[PDB]
Amino acid sequence: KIPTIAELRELSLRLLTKIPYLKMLVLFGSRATSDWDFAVLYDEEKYNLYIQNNPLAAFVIPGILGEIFKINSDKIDIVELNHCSKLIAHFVARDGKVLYEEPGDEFDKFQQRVLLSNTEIKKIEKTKLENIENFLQRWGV
Amino acid sequence: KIPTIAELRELSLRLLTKIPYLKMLVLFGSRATSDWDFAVLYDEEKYNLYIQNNPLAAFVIPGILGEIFKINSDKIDIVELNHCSKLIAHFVARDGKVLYEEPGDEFDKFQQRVLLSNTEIKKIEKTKLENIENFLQRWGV
Amino acid sequence: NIEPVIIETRLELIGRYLDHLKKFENISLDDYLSSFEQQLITERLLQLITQAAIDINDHILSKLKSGKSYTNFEAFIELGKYQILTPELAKQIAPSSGLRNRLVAEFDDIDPNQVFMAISFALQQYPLYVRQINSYLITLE
Amino acid sequence: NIEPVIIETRLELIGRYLDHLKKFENISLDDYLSSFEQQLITERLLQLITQAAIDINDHILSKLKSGKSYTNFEAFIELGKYQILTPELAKQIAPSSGLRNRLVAEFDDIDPNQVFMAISFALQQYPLYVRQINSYLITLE
Repeated sequence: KIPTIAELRELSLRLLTKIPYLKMLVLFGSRATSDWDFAVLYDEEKYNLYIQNNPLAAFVIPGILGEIFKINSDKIDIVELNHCSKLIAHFVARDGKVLYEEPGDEFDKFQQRVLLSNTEIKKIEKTKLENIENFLQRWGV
Repeated sequence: KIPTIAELRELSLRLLTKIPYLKMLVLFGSRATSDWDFAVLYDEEKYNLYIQNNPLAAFVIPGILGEIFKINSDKIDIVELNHCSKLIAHFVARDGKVLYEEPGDEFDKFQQRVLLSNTEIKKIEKTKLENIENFLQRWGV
Repeated sequence: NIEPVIIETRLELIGRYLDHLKKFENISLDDYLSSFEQQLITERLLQLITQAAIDINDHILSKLKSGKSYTNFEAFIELGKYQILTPELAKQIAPSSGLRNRLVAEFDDIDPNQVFMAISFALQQYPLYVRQINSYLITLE
Repeated sequence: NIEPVIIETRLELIGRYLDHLKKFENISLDDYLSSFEQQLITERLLQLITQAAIDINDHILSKLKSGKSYTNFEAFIELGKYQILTPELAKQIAPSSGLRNRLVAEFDDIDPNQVFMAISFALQQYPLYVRQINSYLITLE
């Protein structure tokens, strides 16, 4: 069957040795509040050394999580919190449910670092709405 | 649940009005003997006139079959028997299970028209094996 | 419950993909069939356009019909029922779900002649999709 | 029960895709990131290569383990257990399933820097995949 968030948290302790460069694993999307949406935060040092012996180490996380969580790895979407937009990091911090965390306060330090204010989101909305309106004017629709 | 081939044959009678240019519907792949693999044969006349009012009439078949068969239309792969390789038509005629057929002998006329002999398949195998071996030689592996 | 900034991000991407797809609007069928490179660009563009729309449709329906599941084809139709899209546009653009599956199907083997027709379809219908989703966001205040 | 002509067709396609992907083997990271067109070509090529291999792996496993289900990641690993692929190649090429899902993920938003690394990965590992599947077909007589 589908695993609950509780057993996902317990099974995630096996990730420290399977994914040694992993520092935080957060579940977001439909499963938290369908496909499995995970946000990962790598240790910048270990991942660089890991890529020397693994040319595509980032793309092996879904296969590793699938064998550990006993879920279909073909329905797993991974988001790199190390190199993503400020908008994606905001909603991951706002609605995400942390599954793995080292240290025990990494998710709090992540939320304090990436959470946007309502005014900052409004400014982002205004820029994208202007971009959309400009597209509509150029295309004559 | 998943519908059987029997109810697929009965529900396919509704296709004559929903897909008026359809002349034959064949189920092949895993479901016959996973995703749903259907092979369709259009009436060349009606489909051409149908495309004038429907710019993408071929891509609407999965959605139509999904609502009629009560199956996930996102897991439906369609093969046009009108414009496909001689190899695909061979295995559709060999292993396919016909679901819709007008007239009642269209699948027999299709099998007699597209079935390949063992010698013809061997000649196809030899050409592709030579192509693969040439690739391996050029790439030095 | 709908997050407009998430939808606006995807609408912005659709506009950027359409601007690149527009560069192929005047290519003849013969020149298109002779260029495997131009086929790969248009196939990838059409895949990203349809997937971004599917992402928008699921986000809207997850807040208007929480817990309800919709296929990608039925998602376009559901937006037409609620006048988020006009019923005319919803019916004409719904086959884009079949185009999406054909572009990501395991069997692959997509017909470049059908992709050629999809280029003209997307350049005409998806600008209207951007306009109507944009009006829905403005109505949401 | 395995149909070699079906597998040979897909191996032939992988070779053709690799010949086109090889044209990008000497492009610097800077020139690649500045060209959205070259990113779309390589993304589509990498998607077709991985999907063709997934199609081959499922066909082989459906005749060696009938009724058994395998994820795309575990399918590569299973071929390594039976020495159809060497265990070394199976482990190195298994993350191509994660590359496939990232290229077809609904969320899209793929990182071109990671795709750049996948170009060099595919040009080195998938030629070996073609060789080892070709040897398996020759062993099958």
